[PDB]
Order: sequence, then structure tokens, then C-alpha cells
Amino acid sequence: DDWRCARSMHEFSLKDIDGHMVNLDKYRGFVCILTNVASQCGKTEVNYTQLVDLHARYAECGLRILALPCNQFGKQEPGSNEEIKEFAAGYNVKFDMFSKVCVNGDDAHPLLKWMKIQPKGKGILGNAIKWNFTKFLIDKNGCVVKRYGPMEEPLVIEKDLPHYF
Amino acid sequence: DWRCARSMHEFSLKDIDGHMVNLDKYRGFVCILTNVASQCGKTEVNYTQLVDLHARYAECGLRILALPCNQFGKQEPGSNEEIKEFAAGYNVKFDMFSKVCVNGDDAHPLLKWMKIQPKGKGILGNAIKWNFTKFLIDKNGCVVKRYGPMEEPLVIEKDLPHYF
Amino acid sequence: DDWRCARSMHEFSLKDIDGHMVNLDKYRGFVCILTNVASQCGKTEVNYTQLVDLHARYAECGLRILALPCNQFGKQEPGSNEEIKEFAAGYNVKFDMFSKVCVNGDDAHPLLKWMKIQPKGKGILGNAIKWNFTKFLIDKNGCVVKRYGPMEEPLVIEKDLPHYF
Amino acid sequence: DDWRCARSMHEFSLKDIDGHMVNLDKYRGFVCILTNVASQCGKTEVNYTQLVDLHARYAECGLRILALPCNQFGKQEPGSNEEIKEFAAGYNVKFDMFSKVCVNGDDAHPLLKWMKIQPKGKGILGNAIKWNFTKFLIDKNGCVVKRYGPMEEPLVIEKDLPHYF
Repeated sequence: DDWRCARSMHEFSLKDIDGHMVNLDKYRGFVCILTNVASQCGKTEVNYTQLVDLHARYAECGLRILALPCNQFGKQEPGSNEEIKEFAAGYNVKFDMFSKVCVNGDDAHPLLKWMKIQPKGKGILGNAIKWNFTKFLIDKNGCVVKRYGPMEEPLVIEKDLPHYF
Repeated sequence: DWRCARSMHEFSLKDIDGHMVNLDKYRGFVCILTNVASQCGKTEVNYTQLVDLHARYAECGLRILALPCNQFGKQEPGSNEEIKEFAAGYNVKFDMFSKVCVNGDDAHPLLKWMKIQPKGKGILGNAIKWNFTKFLIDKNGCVVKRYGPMEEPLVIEKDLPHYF
Repeated sequence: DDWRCARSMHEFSLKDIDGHMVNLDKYRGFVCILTNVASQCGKTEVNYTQLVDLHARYAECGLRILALPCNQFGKQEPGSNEEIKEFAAGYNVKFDMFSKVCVNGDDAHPLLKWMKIQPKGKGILGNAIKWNFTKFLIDKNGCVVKRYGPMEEPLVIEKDLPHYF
Repeated sequence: DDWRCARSMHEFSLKDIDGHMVNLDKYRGFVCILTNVASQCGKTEVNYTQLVDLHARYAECGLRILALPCNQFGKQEPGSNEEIKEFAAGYNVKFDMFSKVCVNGDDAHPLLKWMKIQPKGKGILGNAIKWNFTKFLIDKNGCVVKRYGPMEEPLVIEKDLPHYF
């Protein structure tokens, strides 16, 4: 299952926060925000709160949010998936939390390896995820249409959602 | 404060699935509460005898509340969901809870309250001494007996009929 | 005398509380509640009271109750047969009391062996009687139609009686 | 949504006994027995008993059972979804219970209209389900492969399962 031969995110699969394998074609026809999250980061609260806000105002517009806990940046996500799932519930998170994952390097999940090279998924000084809370906007056809940096608070994405709803 | 509670039914625990369980649910049932561990020398003898007790007395009001704990030789290392599948291998049908602490300051309130009850006092101190200490909880949530880590669960059987 | 081949309780005989053998085919045409009883159990008062009540109200509808003393559970029926008869009289029982028997093990009465292997009389984890005051509902043809555990108060059976009158 | 254009059971959705919509696509890769059930029919006991035994013995091989309560046959499913769920729990039902559904006529669920016209789901005279506990054997790809009459006990299906496991 080589990852460079992928046309859409719908072609991948991911374990949710409870270990069950989730096929990503369940987001066909939905606009998604994929982000790597961290519990002990300096921008955890602004991201988790703003994502819950965007999920609430735009859920019935078809907006889904996919949080992928990652540890490769400053070790800011050290707990287990149940500790993270509880941490997310502390923000009233009602979108989809997935299991901890690597986003950079060779052990990175094939999805992240795919998204990092996409025309709108490529980074500035290299395509690597630079820190926690890098955001990717994915359209209804499971295609990367933009990438937001770790400082960019989730509400900067709202002005772009109408182009893909 | 846990020091002033009058019953087990005043506390609440994470079940091993993460959801909160009001132990008031056990009002009217006879309960064996025990701190469990899967890498203990008495892990096999305790899980099988507790399963046997549950199979033969759940129809009598016997509930079993297994609380995983890693504080005794580090013999319960795994996560909750890992512990659940270990318990399932023994065909456990009683109630499994989340890994807690039983001793020290990080210990769960319920067990802090249990270790000071009249029938819950140890011989020298009150701290739970090893894996698989059992507490017999009556129909009203009161500690009526405590069994050492080396007393096999079938020893409790002779004490159950007086409390059904 | 192979109890496995019986198709009805009417095929069996039972010593009553006064010592005289009783052919159970005398119950053909009546709906029967058979229960193992004990005088020193925690659920003794509630069971005797509700069985007497069910008997007082449904004897005119064909309800018969067969109380079988058993001492195999916490040794909660230690008295003699004539002592059990006196204690029973204290509740003004008018249904039928029998001699103390065993309901489990090799020495179990052939009726209880047959009753525990019936489709509607089977147990959860094994067919053995778990404790005092297990109830079995028996139809007019002597066939087990339902089994009730020792917690279940006798009035729980009331909602099932009209189907068999 | 025209049911005549479906090629598989997986293209339909049902309300489970608890009211939650269930994507029948979730049964992809499993062998399914779909049957219309009732609690007061003359064959209720034999079907619930044998389906539970079939499910427990063959869930290890991918056998699922979909029970669709239907009241169109002698009015023998009059209770509510919670009453039906409680009745099925009385038989230790561990397979999937669904909400009460019409299986015949205009108001029938689209899944059952599709099933009756399948080449292997057609009846002897007409395709309409003609009594409670009609069984449809459904293969991994959600195609009807055999239909069993109401009077046929569920255990007659056991000999057919190896062909589709």
C-alpha cells in the first residue's frame, strides 16, 4: 500500500483514540481540518477551544475535525491515548480524536507522508511538520487544499471554509 | 471529605472503560472489592476463584469489584484496555475498573476510606500490604471483613450466606 | 425410573411435609409454582408473604404452590420436617409443604434433576439451583415454562400467570 | 433513492432497536441471517433459541444475525421497541436487534423490497414474506443467496454456512 500513489485522503485508514481502525472514506462529502495536537503545548488551549468552536458553528455545514496526537515536538504529548482522550474531553471536544501517531520521518503514518507532499500541503522551509498544531484543510474529495502553520490559530481557517463547503 | 463517608455508595470510580460509575449502584448487593494485578504470583489463583464465585453467586446478589493497582512489585503495568483483555482471558464477568492507587497520597478516596473502617484495619498499620487484598462489602456499603493477600477468594465463601 | 425420560412433573412423586408420599399427577390441570424454601434466610419473610398472597388470590384460578424445604444453602433450613411445618403455619400457609429434600448434587430428588434440564428451567452458568427460593412456573400439563432466581420476588411471577390459566 | 437499483444489502440503512441509524454497510465481510421476528408467534421459542445457539457457535466465523421485528403477521409483535428489546434479552440475544419494521406492502422498508425481488430471495408464490421468521441468508458481499420458509427452524441453515464463510 504505497502512499505516493494516493489520490485522496479517503484512500487511507487511521486508528481512532480507542484503537478501532477507521477508514477515511467516511469523510467523503465533508470538509475536514486535520491537525496534530499536543496536551502540554503553549498553544494547546487556544487550539483546542477554537477547534471546538469551529466544530460547533460549522458541524451542520459539513465541517469535521481530525485531531492526531503527536509527540515528536518537544515531547508535549507524553501520556497515553486514554489520558489524551480525557484531556480532550476536558475541552468538550466532540470531533474525532485519533490515536497517537508519528507525523515526520520514516515511521510517520502514510497519510501524513502523503499530505506533506501535496501541492497545497507542502511546507515553507521543507515539507516537514514544524511543530504541534499544524493544520491542513481537506475538501469534500479528500484533497489537501491548504496548510496552516503552528502559530496560526484555528479561526484563521474560517475565512477559507466558504470556498469548500 | 473521604474521612467522613458512611458507605461505599458515597464514592464513584472509573470503570475500566473510562466512564464514571456511581458505586451507589451497588446498593442492595454483597460486594467483594479487591486490588488486582496480572503479573502477581497469585494472579491465576485469584482471578479463577473470583470468576467461580461470581458464576455461582451472582444469582445471589454477589458483585465483584476489581481495582487494578501497580503499587506491589510493579505487577500491573499495562494500560486499562490491556488489563481488560487480560481479565477477559479469564472469562471475567464481574466489574472491572480503571487502574488506581491504593496506598500513598495519590490513592483513591474510596480506598483511603476503606483502610480506616472498623473491619478494614490491618494488623500492623492499615496500608494494603500486597496484591489481591479483599474487602467484603455488605448490602449497605459497609466493610464487614478484610482478607489478606494470601487468603484465596474461596475462603470468603463461608462468610457470604450471612449477608445475602 | 430414569428421570431424564420424563415429559412432565406429573410423572414424579414427593413426600409431603407430614411424611406421606404424594403423586404429583394430582396437579394435572393446575398451574404450579415450585420453590425450594428455607426458614432462616434473609429473603424468607418476603417469599412466604408473597407466596401466601399469590395463593390466597389465585387458588380460585388454579394456582398451586409446592414448597420444598432445602438445607443446602448456608444451612438455612436446619429444623426438622415437623419443625418446618410449625414455622410454615406461623405464616398461615395454605399451599402444599413437602419434606426436606436436596435440589443439587447426586442426592437431588429426581424431580429437581428433571426440572433443571428442562428448556425453560435451565440455569445461566450451569443449571444448578443457586440459592434458597428459586422458583419454577409449571403449566397445567406439568411442564416447566419459566425459572426465577432467588432475588426475584414471587410477585414478579404474577404478570406471567394469566397466560397459563 | 430507488431500492430497485441496489446491488447489495450494504447500500441500505436500518434503525436499530435503540433508534440509532445503522449503516448496513458495516456488515461487509460477514455472513448474515436476516429474519423478521415476533414475540407472540407459535414458533417464537424455537427461532430465538436456535438463532442464539447459531450466533454463539458461529460468530467466530463471521456469522451475524439481523432481527427485524414485524407486526404484519397475526399482530404477533404488538409491543414497543423497548418491550421487544426486553423480550429478546430474555433469550440471551447477543446478535443485532433492530426497530420494528413493515416487511410487506407499500410501506415496507426499502431493504425488504429489494430483498424479496432478489433472485435467491423470491418466494414460492409471490415474493412477499408470508409469516413470521422468514430467513434470508446473505453472503459477505451483501447479496441474498438463500431464503428459508417460516416453518423451517434456524438450524437447517447451518449446513449451508460453510459455502459462504
